[PDB]
Amino acid sequence: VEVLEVKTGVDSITEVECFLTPEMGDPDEHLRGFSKSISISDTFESDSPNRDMLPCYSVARIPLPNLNNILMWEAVTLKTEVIGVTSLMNVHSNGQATHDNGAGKPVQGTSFHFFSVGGEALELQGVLFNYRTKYPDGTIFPKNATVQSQVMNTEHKAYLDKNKAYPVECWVPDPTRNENTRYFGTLTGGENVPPVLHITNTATTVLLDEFGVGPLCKGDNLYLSAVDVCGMFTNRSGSQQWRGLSRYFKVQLRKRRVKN
Amino acid sequence: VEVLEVKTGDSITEVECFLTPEMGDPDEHLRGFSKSISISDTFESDSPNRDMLPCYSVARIPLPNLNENILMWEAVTLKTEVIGVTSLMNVHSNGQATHDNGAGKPVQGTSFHFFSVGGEALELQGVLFNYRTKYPDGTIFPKNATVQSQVMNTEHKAYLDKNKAYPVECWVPDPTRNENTRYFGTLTGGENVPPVLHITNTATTVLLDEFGVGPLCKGDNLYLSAVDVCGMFTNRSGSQQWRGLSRYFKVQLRKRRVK
Amino acid sequence: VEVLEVKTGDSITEVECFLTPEMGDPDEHLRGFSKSISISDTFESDSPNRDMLPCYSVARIPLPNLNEDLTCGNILMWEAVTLKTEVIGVTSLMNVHSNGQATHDNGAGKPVQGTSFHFFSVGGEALELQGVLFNYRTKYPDGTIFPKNATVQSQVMNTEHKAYLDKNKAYPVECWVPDPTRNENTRYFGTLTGGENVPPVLHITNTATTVLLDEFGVGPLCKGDNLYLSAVDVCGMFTNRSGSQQWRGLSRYFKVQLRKRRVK
Amino acid sequence: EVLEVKTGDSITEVECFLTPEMGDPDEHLRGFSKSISISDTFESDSPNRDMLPCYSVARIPLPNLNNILMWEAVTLKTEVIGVTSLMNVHSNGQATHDNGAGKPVQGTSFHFFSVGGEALELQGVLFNYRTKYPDGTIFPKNATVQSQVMNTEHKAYLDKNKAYPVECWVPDPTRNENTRYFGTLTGGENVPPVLHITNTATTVLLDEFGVGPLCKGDNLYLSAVDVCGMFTNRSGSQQWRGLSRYFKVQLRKRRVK
Amino acid sequence: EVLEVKTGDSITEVECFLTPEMGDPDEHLRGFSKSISISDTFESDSPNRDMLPCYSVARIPLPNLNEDLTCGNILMWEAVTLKTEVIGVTSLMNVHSNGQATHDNGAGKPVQGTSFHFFSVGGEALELQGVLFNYRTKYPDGTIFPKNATVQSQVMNTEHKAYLDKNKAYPVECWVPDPTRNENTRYFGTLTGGENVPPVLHITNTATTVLLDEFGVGPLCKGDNLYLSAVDVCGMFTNRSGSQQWRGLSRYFKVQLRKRRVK
Ligand SMILES: CC(=O)N[C@H]1[C@H]([C@H](O)[C@H](O)CO)O[C@@](O[C@H]2[C@@H](O)[C@@H](CO)O[C@@H](O[C@H]3[C@H](O)[C@@H](O)[C@H](O)O[C@@H]3CO)[C@@H]2O)(C(=O)O)C[C@@H]1O
Ligand SMILES: [Cl-]
Ligand SMILES: [Cl-]
Ligand SMILES: [Cl-]
Ligand code: NA
Ligand code: NA
Ligand code: NA
Ligand code: NA
Ligand code: NA
Ligand code: NA
Ligand code: NA
Ligand code: NA
Ligand code: NA
Ligand code: NA
Repeated sequence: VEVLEVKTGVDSITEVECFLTPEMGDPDEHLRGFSKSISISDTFESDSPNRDMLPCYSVARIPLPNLNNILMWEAVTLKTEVIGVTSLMNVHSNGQATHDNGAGKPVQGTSFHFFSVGGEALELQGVLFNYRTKYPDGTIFPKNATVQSQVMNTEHKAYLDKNKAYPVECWVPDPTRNENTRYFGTLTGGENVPPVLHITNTATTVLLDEFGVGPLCKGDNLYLSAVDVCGMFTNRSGSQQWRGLSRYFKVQLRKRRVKN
Repeated sequence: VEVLEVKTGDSITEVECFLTPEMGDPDEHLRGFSKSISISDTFESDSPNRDMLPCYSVARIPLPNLNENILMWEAVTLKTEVIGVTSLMNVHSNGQATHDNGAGKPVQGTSFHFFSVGGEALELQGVLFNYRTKYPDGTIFPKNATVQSQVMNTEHKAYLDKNKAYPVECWVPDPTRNENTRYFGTLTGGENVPPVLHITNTATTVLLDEFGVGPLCKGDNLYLSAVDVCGMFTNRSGSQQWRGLSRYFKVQLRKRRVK
Repeated sequence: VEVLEVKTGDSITEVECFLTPEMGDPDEHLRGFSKSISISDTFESDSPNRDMLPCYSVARIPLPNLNEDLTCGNILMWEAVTLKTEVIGVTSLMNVHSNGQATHDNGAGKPVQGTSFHFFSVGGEALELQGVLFNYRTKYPDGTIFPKNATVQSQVMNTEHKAYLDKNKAYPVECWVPDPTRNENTRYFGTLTGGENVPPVLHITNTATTVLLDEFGVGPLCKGDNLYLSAVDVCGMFTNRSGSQQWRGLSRYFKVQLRKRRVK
Repeated sequence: EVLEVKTGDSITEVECFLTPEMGDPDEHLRGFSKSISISDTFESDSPNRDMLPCYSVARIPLPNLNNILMWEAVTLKTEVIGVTSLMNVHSNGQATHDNGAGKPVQGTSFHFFSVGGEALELQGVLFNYRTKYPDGTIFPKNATVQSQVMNTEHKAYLDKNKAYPVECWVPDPTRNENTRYFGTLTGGENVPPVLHITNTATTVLLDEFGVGPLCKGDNLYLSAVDVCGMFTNRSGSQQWRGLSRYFKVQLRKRRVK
Repeated sequence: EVLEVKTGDSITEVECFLTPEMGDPDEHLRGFSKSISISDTFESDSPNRDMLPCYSVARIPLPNLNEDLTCGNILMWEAVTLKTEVIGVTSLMNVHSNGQATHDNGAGKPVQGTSFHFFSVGGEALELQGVLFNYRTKYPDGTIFPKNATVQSQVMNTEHKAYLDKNKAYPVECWVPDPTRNENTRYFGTLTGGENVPPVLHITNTATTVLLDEFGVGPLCKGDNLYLSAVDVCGMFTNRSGSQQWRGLSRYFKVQLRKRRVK
């Protein structure tokens, strides 16, 4: 692709605004946004997580206005934030008291907050904590796993092309690809780490690369991806479940002429 | 709305006030505190009492009347901080000794520090931890909740239009709206989180957007909103109460011509 | 007053001061410490002893005398432009051998830790205070200056509680904060870090300067050729072998550069 | 003498990944060390080879160039590959409390990377100068008690994989003129990993004179350590866990004399 | 009065390391203190010398200036930049010897707890002010400590002025840089308190600190001597018994200097 001029004038810009719901496992009709309680295998050989115990990547493919030496929509800016951060102040709903007569233990512990904006599906590389883990039917996971899959097995390449299917723990953005995506993520690990969730409508991320070029939307499609595992909820029994929240996206795009 | 020139010269005004916290105020001695926390045994039986629920604070401030092609007040800058941070050093008032012969456990745990400045009420989106929570009479809460309310139900839209009414835990700023408000908040979660509270009279936040335009005050009203849940106080017994503090606002406004 | 030009040439001066902490000093051996903390039996009966309450520190520093001759429509005032500051004696908190509480069997003593308040201000007049009470039913002791006529509203904001930091070892830290509605002629800075296990994090350097000018380029203007310096440096608590806990404070160094400013 | 940058055929890119070398104690445990044991005394400290993480290195031949031209490394993009794998708290872990999830990877971490025009230069520093390092490792020789603080005899090059233990070597700050290195040790028994990923961050490798590493013999050297913390199994036993590191380096031709 | 920089042997570099001085309680324990004992009463605090970490200092001779008689002006070496880091950070990964398990079957507790990381570069000795945790502490023979201590020594006794002019002598816990002096030194330090604080140690050869003041002048080396000072108490090592020893690491310094004419 030779990238040529940006179009200007009123008709040259469009906006996408939406939210992506979290896909934490949803183990019953009352527990949207939560995983199944987390149960521990007695060996690496016997690790066999149920589908409703595994958070997955969220993805949306957003059609843009049809454009067609062609024009492509170029993603320029992102505003994003996590929706519902104050819901984590519910310390009165079958939580585990943190001491005798105390309030319930807030959601805390391992978190993964991730978002991406691209002109095509996010490209994934598989990495397994334990290559002998048996992933469940209904999920898309690294196949033909070997012990090398615990560090780097280049066979595990996939596209984030289905919602509620790609387990978070199996897949990361492939840093060897993703030229046409901008991605951002943070894993904070530990059973007691505190969520720190900032909200504001005053913050913008610029999506242009060092050449001044943003993601270019192939086929006039914008891909948005997210994970917002906020931590674990500990109930009165001591059982723990992942808890996720939705993510808001607002993306500004402009028409860009290319030669491909 | 077409935004035209800033007036110069009579063209400026300042709003200064404090917003008191609304933590629940369970009796005549406990302004700034909630009721002590109790925990349901199931999600279906979660039924928090009104005095156990911190709520958003709001003040709707009349500005000097304009226009008897009009002028509007434009909010340009904010100074803000939390008032009374040192009160949290009281570790001697019938708290829970941290060990034998020790001082009382200080206020700590989950905090939410939030403020907004707008030219109209803050727009809210409801999100529920547990959609089966029964919110109490005298609060304004997400109605017709479903399990999807635990992640995003677009029916739950409201305005922060009443003080001591909108519980913190079931509402956030709506990021799909609020074009005419600037909002900022941080939730820090965990029972052992230490309050970290900074004070200074030297820090200013600019409220202009990327086009150089601040909130424009509809009807010559400025809306200030806040939450400052600092953490929980632990009583000798182990029972825990939310503790909040007031927030200072100083807003500088200027007259802007609009069509 | 209208602020006019800065004088150049005899036109600058420097104040260098240390302010000692006022933690309560319960006996002739315990400068820098409070009395050990005692907890009231009921919330209503909170009644801290004076020597248990850290107080704000203040010094008023006389500057070189200005306006010795009759002047017409204008005077000079010293304008505070820059500050260097840090906490003096941070390494003393490495004494983990002086009859503290072992962290575990055979271990070293638990270091000073827990709730801290580090605060400083520079002004051309006393720091203006607003009272806020944790518990409006607390009985504050003789020898302290505390919010009077307390009501339940005092727990969040009672505008009756206005004071000046105009006496050392008198205004309890827990009762008073800088009044954000006043202090036009002071620059203040503070951080409360709350929690019994909070670690002190104390930085020292002679390479860091804070500029005291406001957005109009004007620093504090020293009324009567006096500079007001205020501080609190509650570093945390020391835990004795018995488990009893005392606040521990440290001194604060101040270096302020001032220039002569003409005012109308 | 460093002269002008060539412009125009003047650039090349290296992209690769370095796998971690944590000890690999059996055919199922690539990326992990042996379980960590505690010798009774410094005198008895004799760590098993499989318990010792090592530095990773790759030597990458570049396009042949030859007053000569050298490849100059200008920019780096890097990140840790597989950070989400640490979400597996359901595999032979130790419950944090009754009915809880497994304790996640936590505790001491070392995240380190370097880009140079020659092998990374190492200085040995020993926690305990009496440690017996095992056959198959390359370690500080003729150790003395001064090796616990600084013994200038302990100089080496990071010139072999599965060989140089992390705990006894650091980048030599007295050398490495032709390398850029970056590392963070985060200690503590319970510290939580904090791992950021993004394809939007670039590190510039030029020094204060505008000169990057110059690749001797048209070879680029990449080195890494990514000990993420320890995995606690159901018994309470702990193993180091490491992850691979991605590198993308942009290079340009530079004339030198 | 500082005049122009001389250009053209107008620059020199100092590169060295300073070893830590933690107490070295026996022939095997260089870099460690004696294990910490606690006094039976506050008044009876009496630390042994080998329990007390001390400040490190080196005085480095520079190329001799002013060999010929000069009239009203001399040259001085001016320190302009510093590169520094802690040497041996990975040694703290030895959790496999002589330690106390973190939990049943776990690895040894790592070095953690109170740290002090400090460095200075000056054209003369670092100037110190004494502050005592406890004025009734008996400091041991072989150390240089605040003398004629009074209760005011617990907060600020201006008697307690010293120069960091001897290695293995000035206890860390007794002394800090004197902010009322040190015009001709640049100093930097951080105390991180608490028994469980985790070390966070960064290394890189890409970071430079500029030593120039707000007038563009660095430390000026009196008598062509450069003073480097350091403390790097990284935390405490815990033995199986529970006893705890301070552990320190060496510090690397690289300083660039230029010749500056002065009146
Ligand atoms: C900050 C504060 O007020 N702490 C109190 C709390 C709170 O007021 C309460 O948790 C807020 O919801 O209450 C503590 O318990 C007292 C509370 O239960 C009251 C209610 O009337 O009763 C007190 O005990 C009475 C007892 O009920 C009588 O039978 C007896 O004659 O007198 C007792 C003493 O008045 C409880 O102490 C609490 O720990 O939650 C006390 C805190 O200090
Ligand atoms: Cl479940
Ligand atoms: Cl009780
Ligand atoms: Cl093993
Ligand atoms: Na709540
Ligand atoms: Na695959
Ligand atoms: Na107090
Ligand atoms: Na609703
Ligand atoms: Na000491
Ligand atoms: Na009063
Ligand atoms: Na998982
Ligand atoms: Na050697
Ligand atoms: Na090791
Ligand atoms: Na002395």
